[PDB]
Amino acid sequence: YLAPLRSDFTEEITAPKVASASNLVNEWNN
Amino acid sequence: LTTFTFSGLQDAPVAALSGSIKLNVAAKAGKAEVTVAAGAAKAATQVSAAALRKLSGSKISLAEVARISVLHSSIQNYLLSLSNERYQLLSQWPDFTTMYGKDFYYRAHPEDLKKFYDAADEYYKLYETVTEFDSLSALASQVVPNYAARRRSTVHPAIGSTVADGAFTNFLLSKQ
Amino acid sequence: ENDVPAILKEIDSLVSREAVSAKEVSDAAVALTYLQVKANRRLWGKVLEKAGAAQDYDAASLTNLLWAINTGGVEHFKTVAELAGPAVSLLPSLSPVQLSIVVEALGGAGVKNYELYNKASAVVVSKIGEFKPAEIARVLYGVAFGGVNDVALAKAAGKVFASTEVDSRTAAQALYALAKLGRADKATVDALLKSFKKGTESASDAAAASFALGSLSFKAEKAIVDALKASAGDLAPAQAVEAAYGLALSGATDAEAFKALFGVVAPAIEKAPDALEVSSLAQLHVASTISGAKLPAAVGSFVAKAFGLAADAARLKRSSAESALVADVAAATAVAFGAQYRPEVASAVASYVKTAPDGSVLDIAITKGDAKVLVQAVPSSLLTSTTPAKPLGHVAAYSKVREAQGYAVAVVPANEFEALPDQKAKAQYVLAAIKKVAPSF
Amino acid sequence: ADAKALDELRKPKFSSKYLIQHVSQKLIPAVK
Amino acid sequence: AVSKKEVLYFLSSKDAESSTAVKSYLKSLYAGAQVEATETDASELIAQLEKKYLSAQVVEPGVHNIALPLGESGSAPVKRYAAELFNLGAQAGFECPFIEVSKKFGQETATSETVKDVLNKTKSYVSADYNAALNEVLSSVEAEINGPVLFDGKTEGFKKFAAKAKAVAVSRGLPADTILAYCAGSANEDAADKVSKEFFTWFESAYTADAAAEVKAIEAEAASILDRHLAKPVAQIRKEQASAYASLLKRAETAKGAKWAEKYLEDVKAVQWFDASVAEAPASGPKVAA
Amino acid sequence: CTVITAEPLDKLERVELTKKAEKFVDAGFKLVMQEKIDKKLLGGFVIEFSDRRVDMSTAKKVEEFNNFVNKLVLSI
Repeated sequence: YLAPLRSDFTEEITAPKVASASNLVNEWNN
Repeated sequence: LTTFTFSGLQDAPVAALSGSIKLNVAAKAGKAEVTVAAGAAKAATQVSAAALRKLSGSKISLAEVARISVLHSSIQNYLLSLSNERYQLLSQWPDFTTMYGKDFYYRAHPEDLKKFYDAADEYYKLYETVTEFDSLSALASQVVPNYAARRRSTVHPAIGSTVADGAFTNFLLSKQ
Repeated sequence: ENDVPAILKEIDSLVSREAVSAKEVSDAAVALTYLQVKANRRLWGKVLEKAGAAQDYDAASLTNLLWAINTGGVEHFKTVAELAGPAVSLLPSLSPVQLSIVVEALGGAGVKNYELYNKASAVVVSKIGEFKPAEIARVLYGVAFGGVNDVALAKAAGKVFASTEVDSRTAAQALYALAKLGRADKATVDALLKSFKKGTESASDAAAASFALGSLSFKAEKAIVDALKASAGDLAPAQAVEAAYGLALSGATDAEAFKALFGVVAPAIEKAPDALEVSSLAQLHVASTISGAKLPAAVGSFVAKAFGLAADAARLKRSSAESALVADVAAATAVAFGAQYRPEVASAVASYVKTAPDGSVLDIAITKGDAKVLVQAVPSSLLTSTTPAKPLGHVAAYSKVREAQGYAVAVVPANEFEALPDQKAKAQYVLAAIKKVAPSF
Repeated sequence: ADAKALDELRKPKFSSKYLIQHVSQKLIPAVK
Repeated sequence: AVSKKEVLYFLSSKDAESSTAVKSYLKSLYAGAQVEATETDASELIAQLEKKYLSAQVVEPGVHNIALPLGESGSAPVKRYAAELFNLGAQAGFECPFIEVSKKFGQETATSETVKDVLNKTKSYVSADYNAALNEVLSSVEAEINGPVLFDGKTEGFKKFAAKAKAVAVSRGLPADTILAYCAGSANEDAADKVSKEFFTWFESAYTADAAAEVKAIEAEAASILDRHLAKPVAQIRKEQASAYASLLKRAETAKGAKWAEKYLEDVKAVQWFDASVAEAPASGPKVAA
Repeated sequence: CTVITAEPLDKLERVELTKKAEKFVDAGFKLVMQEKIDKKLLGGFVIEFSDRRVDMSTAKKVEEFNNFVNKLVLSI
């Protein structure tokens, strides 16, 4: 349940990087 | 909340709204007698206007006792609310236990029978993994560190592209 | 036949099921605040959980829930600020008393929703006279404390506050909203101050009015301070500290009232030293040092340390438009005592950063023998928002507490300092301000 | 043992805060 | 212990493990201890670095107390989320985010004399789409002038650049006139509040859309992670999560004496206490002594 | 020499400059430095000895500072 602790900063103000919609609902409906 | 509040016994709720608990007050000028009826227990105290202004002198300061974080519990609540939407389409799977008898075994092609039995085994796999709810608390700790590194900015935690674009148009369209 | 914890068990059983609607949880919160249930936190938390989770909200139930949240003294930013959705969506559907209760109770928790306050100020600036003055005082409180520096509402409310005589509670709410706004319009504050002549029905009335008058730095009113010396038993220590601070900033000499307000905060500090914020301990030290009142021997030294801590924390988190100002004022102060080239400017700027006696760091402090002269820079945030632009009462508070440490505080405001064309005029202004307080330099 | 407190349970647990503190206690003296 | 500059950032902070440090330091000062001197040293590079590594110790625990509004419909949960991030930034010593990114702009390009060097040095702190649009506007102005567009403001090359930069700014959806009239101020308050009440409505739409974009990213990431995880068999999930938990526990048991490993083990024991105390009374929840 | 600065020189600043730059020529040498102006440097100076370049500037100082911090934050 526990995460790798990171000690680093983001420098740029960038896009939030929206991932692609994975295909589980179409695969399970098929 | 602030330090001083300005409410109590003035434009107050004079009456209750739902039938699970019935409330009535006595709208006098100086004090007020309240009575509250919630089922089997009955309560009726008498408070003053100078007794509700002493109420907001101590702040409650409600806080959430979470297991790991309020952030991690929010991400885990979302993952469970997605796993519910997957479960609700495993709830509409057609029943294959009604096609196991040997009047279906021996009337059917053998390859189509192996495919049907593999479809039943695949449903048991999918339903046994969508109800592994002990693993969502370990899945939601993979979304946490990237997000926390995004909010650990050198500019500001709440900053984003639209605010930076507006401030860049302000900084650019000024003198030098 | 009249049993409080059995009906608290009934309410706790009520908001523990799955199907609590808006009216049920609103009624639970109202019946909690009518019963004064601050000792039981978890029952309040169950009520706030089921109040945030509920999806329907009509005007009456949302209004009663926000009333109970504000009056019960309960704060939780998530569940209160997530009620602003029902506040914006029913903002046409609210009666003026209901809209006042909603916007006041959402402005209390610091909910930063500008659309709600903007639309509520628009609705109340279209229908000005229809609102009773307590309702416009509530909307002024909610728009002021929500981070909105809305001044059209301030002038259109001060018109009504000057036209019709208002209550003491209404005028205290108006004064506290104007103090958070930082307005100091004497023509409307003096109209609001005639309401504090019949006696204050609550101690929070006179305490908040004293803090508002002190933060705008007008004066005492002779009836606020009598109400405070008469009814300083109904004040929380964080409220009574702000009362004494607003009395000492306004220039009060009634040390009996300071004795009354101090005898309810000093047992609270001696009971638990960790209960009050360091900003409140700084306000207590300023109130105890300006008015000449006394404290216990373990409390006076404690707030002597804590004022240094609060001034250091205010120094470190400087807004960096004030840091450029302190660099500018320190440069003009280095030039004003003789600096025609840059390395002597930098070496005189880097020597003005001597340490205070209590532990804090003074940005500009000059010692000629035994005479200590400090220069204070007041950027815009510690100025009054109106066009005469005088400094606020916390500026004079810092000046008068450093004067008790032995410094001649030459306060330099930045409405006048950054209008001078060259650096030599800034050195002229800094020398004119230093000569005004201590001309021995 | 059981029923610790409230102000001990409002601590967000696996925040970093200490690798930030382990850097800042070994970067700032090594950069002065 | 606390090292006398960590305490100064934690007074306005309100997370629990910092509030208990403030209250322990004030209890130490109540029993006759002295407050140390704040260091009158540490020139502006080390001072800004200490700010950068002390405000992160307020931002980082203050982030994990802010519940994301994941999968919520409406505009109020996103506004609550961005309001809590604003209050965290104000408690961490940061300013208004508009003012802070403006200060970062003016700090990065204090001495870039042409508009191409301004637009290339703050390429990161602006969106790459808006930067590419400003590159094409800059080349459209340089195609007429055939000189570097000077970053001066009174030069006619910069005015012909600005008359198209305002055009691409209103084309991008953001009102340039409102922001410019706010940040340049005005004389009378009765016309200054009427531009404040348009700039702050743009600003509320701005941080609402930015926090909503962050929430949409976390929603898409959680949907990707779950739609990958539900394809696996149960035993692969169990053994890979037990292996990852074992490796990340060995990373903390490897380091000894360091503060983060000790706090990591104390937090693991607190999580196990939470599970055991829920197991002791599941209908009531964890035991909180009041 | 050639002294590349950021601001034009002042009389005490110039003699402090020829005091600090004297510790690079390895005797009692009388540096007859020339003055140049460069707004790109954020203060400080740059000596161009015509055989070597001594960089006492501020932009080089903050670049070496940021490289030192970005070299130490990866070491921890």
